Amino acid sequence: ECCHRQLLCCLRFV
Repeated sequence: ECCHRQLLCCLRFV
C-alpha cells in the first residue's frame, strides 16, 4: 500500500 504520511509508498498495514 502507500503511506500517505510521506510521498513514498510503503506497506502500511491499514
